[PDB]
Amino acid sequence: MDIILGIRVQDSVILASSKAVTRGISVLKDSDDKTRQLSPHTLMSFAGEAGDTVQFAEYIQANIQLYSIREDYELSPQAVSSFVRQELAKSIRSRRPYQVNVLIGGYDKKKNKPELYQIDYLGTKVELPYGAHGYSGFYTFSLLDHHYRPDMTTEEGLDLLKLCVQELEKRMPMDFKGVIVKIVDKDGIRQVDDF
Amino acid sequence: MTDRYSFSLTTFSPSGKLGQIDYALTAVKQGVTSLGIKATNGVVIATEKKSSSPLAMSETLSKVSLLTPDIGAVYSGMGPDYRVLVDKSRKVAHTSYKRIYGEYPPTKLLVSEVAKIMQEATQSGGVRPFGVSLLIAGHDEFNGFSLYQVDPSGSYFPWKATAIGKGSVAAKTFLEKRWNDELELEDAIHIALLTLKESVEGEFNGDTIELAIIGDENPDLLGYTGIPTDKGPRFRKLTSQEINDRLEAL
Amino acid sequence: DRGVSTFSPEGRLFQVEYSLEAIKLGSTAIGIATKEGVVLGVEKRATSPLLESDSIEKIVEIDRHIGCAMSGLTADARSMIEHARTAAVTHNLYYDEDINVESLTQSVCDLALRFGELMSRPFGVALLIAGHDADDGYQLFHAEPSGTFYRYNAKAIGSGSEGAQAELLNEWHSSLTLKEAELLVLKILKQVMEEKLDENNAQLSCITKQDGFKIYDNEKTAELIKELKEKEAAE
Amino acid sequence: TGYDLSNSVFSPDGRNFQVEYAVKAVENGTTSIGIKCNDGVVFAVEKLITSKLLVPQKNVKIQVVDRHIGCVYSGLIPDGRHLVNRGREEAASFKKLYKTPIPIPAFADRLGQYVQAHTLYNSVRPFGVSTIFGGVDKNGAHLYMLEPSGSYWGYKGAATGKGRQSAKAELEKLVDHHPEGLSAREAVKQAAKIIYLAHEDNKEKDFELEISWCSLSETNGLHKFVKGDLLQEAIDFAQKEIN
Amino acid sequence: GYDRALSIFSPDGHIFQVEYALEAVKRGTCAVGVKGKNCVVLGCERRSTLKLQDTRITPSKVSKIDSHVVLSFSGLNADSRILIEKARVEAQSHRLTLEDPVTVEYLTRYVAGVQQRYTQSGGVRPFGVSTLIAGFDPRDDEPKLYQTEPSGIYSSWSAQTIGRNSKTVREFLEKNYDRKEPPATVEECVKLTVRSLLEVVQTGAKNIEITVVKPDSDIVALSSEEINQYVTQIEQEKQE
Amino acid sequence: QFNPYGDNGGTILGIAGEDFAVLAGDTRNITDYSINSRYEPKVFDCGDNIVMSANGFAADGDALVKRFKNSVKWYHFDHNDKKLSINSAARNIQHLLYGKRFFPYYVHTII
Amino acid sequence: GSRRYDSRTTIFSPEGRLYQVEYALESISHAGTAIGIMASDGIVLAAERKVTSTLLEQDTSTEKLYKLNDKIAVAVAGLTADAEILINTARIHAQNYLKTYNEDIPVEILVRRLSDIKQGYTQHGGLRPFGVSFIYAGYDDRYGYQLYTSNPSGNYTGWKAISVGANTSAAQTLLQMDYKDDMKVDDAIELALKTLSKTTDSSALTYDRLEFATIRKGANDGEVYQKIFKPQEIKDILVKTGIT
Amino acid sequence: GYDRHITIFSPEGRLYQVEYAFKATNQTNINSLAVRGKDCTVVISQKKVPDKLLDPTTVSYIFCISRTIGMVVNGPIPDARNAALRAKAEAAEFRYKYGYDMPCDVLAKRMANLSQIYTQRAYMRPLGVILTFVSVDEELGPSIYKTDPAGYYVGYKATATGPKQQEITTNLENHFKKSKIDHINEESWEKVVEFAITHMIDALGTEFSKNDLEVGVATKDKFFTLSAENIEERLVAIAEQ
Amino acid sequence: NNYDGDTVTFSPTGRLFQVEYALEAIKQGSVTVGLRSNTHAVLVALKRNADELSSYQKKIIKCDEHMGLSLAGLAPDARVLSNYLRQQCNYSSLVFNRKLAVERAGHLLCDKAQKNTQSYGGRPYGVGLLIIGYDKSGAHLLEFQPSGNVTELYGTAIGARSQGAKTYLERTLDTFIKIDGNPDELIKAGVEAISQSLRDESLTVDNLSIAIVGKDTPFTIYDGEAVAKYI
Ligand SMILES: [Cl-]
Repeated sequence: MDIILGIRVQDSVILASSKAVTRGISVLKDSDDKTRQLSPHTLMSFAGEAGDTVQFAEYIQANIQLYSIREDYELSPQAVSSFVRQELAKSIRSRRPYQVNVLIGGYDKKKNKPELYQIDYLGTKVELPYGAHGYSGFYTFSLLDHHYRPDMTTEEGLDLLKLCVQELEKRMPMDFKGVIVKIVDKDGIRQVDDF
Repeated sequence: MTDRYSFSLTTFSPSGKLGQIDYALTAVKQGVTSLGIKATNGVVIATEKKSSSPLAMSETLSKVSLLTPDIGAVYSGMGPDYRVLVDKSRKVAHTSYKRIYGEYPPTKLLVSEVAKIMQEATQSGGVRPFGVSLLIAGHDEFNGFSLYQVDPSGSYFPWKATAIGKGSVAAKTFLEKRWNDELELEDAIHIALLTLKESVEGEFNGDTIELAIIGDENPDLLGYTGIPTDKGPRFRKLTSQEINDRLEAL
Repeated sequence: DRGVSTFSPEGRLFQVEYSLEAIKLGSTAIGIATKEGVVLGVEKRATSPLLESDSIEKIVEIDRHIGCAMSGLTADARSMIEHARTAAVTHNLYYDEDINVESLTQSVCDLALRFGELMSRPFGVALLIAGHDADDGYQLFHAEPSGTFYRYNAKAIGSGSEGAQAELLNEWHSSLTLKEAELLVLKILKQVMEEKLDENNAQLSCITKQDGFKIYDNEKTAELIKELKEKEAAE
Repeated sequence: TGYDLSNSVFSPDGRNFQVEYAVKAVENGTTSIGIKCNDGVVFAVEKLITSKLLVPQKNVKIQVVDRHIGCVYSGLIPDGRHLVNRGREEAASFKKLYKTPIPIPAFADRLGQYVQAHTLYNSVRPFGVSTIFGGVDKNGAHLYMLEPSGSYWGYKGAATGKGRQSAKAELEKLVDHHPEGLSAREAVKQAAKIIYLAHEDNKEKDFELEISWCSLSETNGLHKFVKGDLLQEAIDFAQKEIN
Repeated sequence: GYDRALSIFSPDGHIFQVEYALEAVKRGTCAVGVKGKNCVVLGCERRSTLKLQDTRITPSKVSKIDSHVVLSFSGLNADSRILIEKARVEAQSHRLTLEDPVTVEYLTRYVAGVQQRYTQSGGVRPFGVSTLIAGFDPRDDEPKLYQTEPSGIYSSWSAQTIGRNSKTVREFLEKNYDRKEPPATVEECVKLTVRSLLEVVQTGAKNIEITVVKPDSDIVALSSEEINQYVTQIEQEKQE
Repeated sequence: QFNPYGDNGGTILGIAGEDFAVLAGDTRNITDYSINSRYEPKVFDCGDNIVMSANGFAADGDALVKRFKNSVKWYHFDHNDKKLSINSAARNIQHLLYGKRFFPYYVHTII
Repeated sequence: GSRRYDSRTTIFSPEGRLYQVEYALESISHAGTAIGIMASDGIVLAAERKVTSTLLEQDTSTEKLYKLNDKIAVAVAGLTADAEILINTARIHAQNYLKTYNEDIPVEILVRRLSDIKQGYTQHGGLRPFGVSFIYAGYDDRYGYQLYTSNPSGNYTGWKAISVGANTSAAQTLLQMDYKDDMKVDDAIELALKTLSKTTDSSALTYDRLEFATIRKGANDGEVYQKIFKPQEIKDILVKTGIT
Repeated sequence: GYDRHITIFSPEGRLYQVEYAFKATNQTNINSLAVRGKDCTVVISQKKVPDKLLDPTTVSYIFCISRTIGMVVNGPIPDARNAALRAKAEAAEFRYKYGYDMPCDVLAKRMANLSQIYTQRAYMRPLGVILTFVSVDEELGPSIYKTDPAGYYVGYKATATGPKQQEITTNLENHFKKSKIDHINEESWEKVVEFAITHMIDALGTEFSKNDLEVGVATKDKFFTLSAENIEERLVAIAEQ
Repeated sequence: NNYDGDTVTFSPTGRLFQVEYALEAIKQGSVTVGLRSNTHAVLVALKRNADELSSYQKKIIKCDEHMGLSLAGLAPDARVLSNYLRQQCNYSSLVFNRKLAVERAGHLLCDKAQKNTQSYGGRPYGVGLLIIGYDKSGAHLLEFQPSGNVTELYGTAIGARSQGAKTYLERTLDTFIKIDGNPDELIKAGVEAISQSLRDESLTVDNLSIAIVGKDTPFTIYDGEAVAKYI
């Protein structure tokens, strides 16, 4: 785990997530996909404690998929984010809390608007034009404060994202083995293979 | 051992009747008459004190009960069932309202909680329904004065005036002739005493009649001074002497 | 009404006796034990021709060395098989060995009387449990909803049981080959079945020390049916 | 009707027929007695010898609770054992909390409340035994008899079983002839006589006698069985009186 | 807790509560399943004593358990929701642990197991429901159709019907369905299904529902006009 | 604070031949610098030609041997007097030990 | 034991019917009629109070029509006490959904869960079913205006217009006659009142024996308003359509 | 007709099990009586010991519930003792919880509430007993409060219970018509006991020896029963007047 | 009649019919015999088959090294009760390092059977047991009935036609009680005892079941060719 980013532009939400899985002094894997599709127009990235992350992600995924089958309908990104927040808000006072931080990128088909939600392990939810978890934010937020505009295209967003990854590859202590980038828009979720 | 009666003892018959509820209403019919009348500035509830023996002290048996400082209750039917309902009703006014909001519940909601308790005795395992109909009079800031009837089924209805029990049919007709929307509290007490005399057979005085009002705040009955917002209970039980004073100008 | 665990005046449990009647309505199942193996065979009995007969599963594996056939309310057998499989695998986990056929049967029979006012009624299905172990060799057991089990050299259960059992009394000897036993199950099934016996409405299986428990293909059984018809015509 | 089919149901008389039916099971059982004496109590019981194959002295029916209380009963023997098992639990918890061994009246109510509880619900059956029991405590000797309903009283002498009326008559004579009191050793002899006299109501099978006693002087306040020379002496006394 | 053993054996060896649950199925609206060479079709009757219905919002007779499996039923409507809900939950749980959607046989085996449990558990009555479960196993093109009933028994069918007058439509299917050559196309399979319902239904208006399931999570429900074209075509060939 | 474990010392040794096997152990039992016993055996015949020793904390050692001896008894009861093979005994003892994974038997066991 | 006194409320008849459910429906058929009519621009809920007394307090009264949330209401037919148990459960369920998803609960989801509770009382627990039938009237942004009904069996269905309680057979025929799809709210108000006026067991339909409610988008722009009619407002609407 | 076997309503709104429990009350064939003095409350009851083999000292239907409260029972002894043990436990708990001695009327209400539950809950039968509680309450003074299987309870100027209760009741009524007061205007409890026995003799029409009666007396801060010789002393005093 | 629906109901004459019906299941069971001397205690049991293709239902069960029983009636109920005895014998060994007295074994079975006759929902056990053992007071023989009644005897028999063996043992009492230090002769007496309960069938090699426990003999069961000596 470690690096997860998110940018909301005019017509889409873009999520970038690091590929490394490190345990001790060894990088065990350099192609890890730190994301789960919750519904056709909703994607969740995650970072935190080993085991906890995937277990929580897949548990949420199962619940949203169950809802989709029951009602023959897709929950709004706002609705999914509120469900996820409440699960984490329950968790934080459990015997063993989930130590997982998530970003939820979705396209609301009823509003025709992209939406990005940042939620930490405590259950702290905020809607943002751009978001990050962990130490990544300490570099990317100020960068995006400067270069981000609300009316950008998906291509402009990807260039803005390249600028973030470059900065992290220059100033971060650890080798996070690049990022997997995914786009969420009116047509659903797709992966950029060459980043 | 253990309660093996986990199943309903009240069930639907082919005709659609709920037998035990009907039979409970029959027990209420046998019960002694009680009534309630709503005035513009108060509410009166009354009943006959049927003594079991002249050696019995009928003051020790209270048919009219305070539930909250602004709410009172009276009944027709089975006394023991009423007594435990009053205990439960007083407690639920605290647990499910006062301990949450720091004030007493309005009449309609307390009534609603009592109704719930009676409904559950109609559906839960190994129990019979309550054999009583209640009349609950009360006041609260945003609804003013009100009067409610609660039946064994758990149903409740608001009334301008009504009667329940032995001679309810005749008493309700008497109240229809006398009730108007301009009745002052004293006029309602007068009509309550007139209506009750019809159903009472033996002695008719302050020792055989039990009567209480929901009216003005009583600062003298509060027990303390120093808080301007606390002005005293609106529930007051009329004394044996106070009843006899009104029986002369009858 | 009356208690579920009530005794009759003759000293029998009503519900157990009534479940035995349900088993008599069930489809026939036959088992024969030899020194070369144990054979299990059943009547499928499809209720309609549109029903795909190969989805009728009345012979079932418990472990590699133990198999099972059923007769009666077959839906009741699912949890019995589930328990049997768990019992067999659990014993292997705890003791690093195969569990004895008799011990398995006893474990299944312990479920039987766990009903009353535990489940609400006895099982409405009888089981034929066949297997092999190193101590007592090839074995066949009949497990009832009474909680009782008998070891058998041969045994039939279901609607055609009493007629088939009388036939098994005459035909069985201590020197039967596996092939001889296979033909004998087919022969006796064909005798008690309503519809004409073929590879689609009857199923064979066996358990041997060497190859374990195997359900036969429809192609393999069809040839044994043909071999049986030819041998009866040959004298 | 149908009022007698379920335990804890009142009949129109105000009776619990199921308890009265349990009493019939008690009346069917063998005779047992209790005699209160100067400084203690004596218990005796009739043991029917069904066959030569019964090992003599080896099917003991009288039971001890704690170290100072003795219990005997008539009716369904297993029901009596269940009651004693509870008695032993009750006596153990009393001694645990309060140190002193349970007083006899205290012990009597413990059994009484427990038996009474088995008349309160339809999901349990009443006890099929009347139990005679007692011992010695700080206030002297006490003898009690408890019935299926839960009813118990203190007794000068007590009897139950098939020969209860015969035994009761014989007991009443002792109370009249000895107003000052009966000694422990005398009561043992009398107990033997009364069991032999009460055996006339059960005389097909011959029987085996079993006696026990608690006495402040003779057994130091503890429950003991009567055996050997003292038993044979009590048997001979009884044999001489029937002839 | 309520403990009563409601499903028990009778002297003749029958469990009447299970058998009476089958009568509730016999009262329910007819349902039929027919599987072709490359598809399964589920047809359902809807009674017409109910006009002024709102068909947009009224619960549909065929339910998706997952994107690749469907379930139709005959019997008590309220009872069926409980089975459908449990099936939908097990579908998601299987995907979570095995990392593969359920096979139609497995999903059927689960639903049948639930039904069986309600026949020997204290304090409960059996489900007054028989189900038709159809679909395609993951990465498989062989059509699957299964049937369950209150007792708990389940089995595979080339074609099958349940509900009121099901014995009439089963008769039709038994002579009109060739095992050697199942309906080669979607059109052929839908037609044979509509034909079989027309033996029992009444008018081919808003009385028949048809749902077609094809491989790889390809499920669609036909509209009134689409079904009405099958009804119109069949009647014109009949007048001969 | 109460410490539920102790160390009773001693040592044990097992060797296997072609048609035999030995299991040896000293008979000394200790706590700290004191001798509790000069002869307190800790190698036991458990039946079915299985010998066993659980060395370390004697209270746990005795408890384990006691439970395994009892396991052999119930194996006979439940499986028609079948002899418990050494390999089966080993697997059974694993489950006895791991059953207390989060409050272990403080012993080194040899059979 | 206690087996003797068990009615066995959750069993089948030899014909495959649930005794208690059937008998509960028989009870409901004597309750005051309640009607729901769904128009293109709103929904009407109309209900007849059970034989009134002149000394009943009419304004501070609620018997038939209850508010579940700001977008959903129900008309009741059966035991009022039973209905209030279920209404409070429904109210809580609506708030649970809002707390979880930050969106008002879709009407069908609420109706399904309430109906699922009724179903449970017919399959397990040995208790009597709830003697209640509901008409649900509500709005959400998926299906817009919706009418549903549920009964003691736990079965629910959707409707354009429907009646529950007494004289449903006669009421349904009259609604089936005069209802059309392009209908407006004010027309539906008239149809609801006219139907009750003809099916009533009383001599004449008056303001004091009715409860009335509308769910319109007749607020200001793209939002829904619930109007539980006051006594005087029912008196006026009864004059405006010329029934009195 | 299973509505007569458990505590559910009959078509006419009655509870037959409760009514039959009232009939069990008289199964012992014993009559009880209670009266109030200025300083005391006296209760008396008949004592019938038929069997010669019984220890007469152990035969009693009067119970010391607490130091201040006494209770006499009309009904079978098993149910009587059941009620007594519960009353003792309830009075003890009250004192521990609330820091003062349980009043006679409050204990009566509590036992009445318990009885009420048995009339509503099916698995529990009513106790076939009528409980008369007596004390000298520190607030209300001399007190008599009585409970029955229906769960009914009320205070009394005086009371009587048993098969021949009506005779005793009217006898007492006629005395209080004459005296014009609520109690026995007497200083000592000894004479209030004498009044109680005298008026029981007149109403029942029988004479009593020392072993035919049982007496309980409540004064301020203690309730106690009388011995055979205490009663004999009391019987002698009546005879010499 | 009206009073046999469950065990919680007494009849008007004070009988428990469900307990009596359980007793009836024992009478239908195959005969088994028990007898003892001062040194040894012996069980002999006639086993029953379903037909000639089936096995013979085992009647004897070992409880400890010094104790065991034989059964007649519902076999699963004997399994439950023997399993309870195995645990109680075992508890005594582990906790008190004490072999459970045969008498206490009887008291424990009595109290377990009794609880099933006083509560709603349950049923009585439908099996009778003959328990033999050798403890600190020598050899013992017990008879268990599911009414709860347990009885210590020199010899006895239960099952169908058990009256024949019970009479024989009553005659032979003085002889077989003094067969001390001779196992084979005590068995011979038990085999002759069970022979008085046979009709049309005789004792064969896969029909007879014998068990013995004593001073220098653990509880051991003999079947098959090991009982050929005694035919
Ligand atoms: Cl209380």
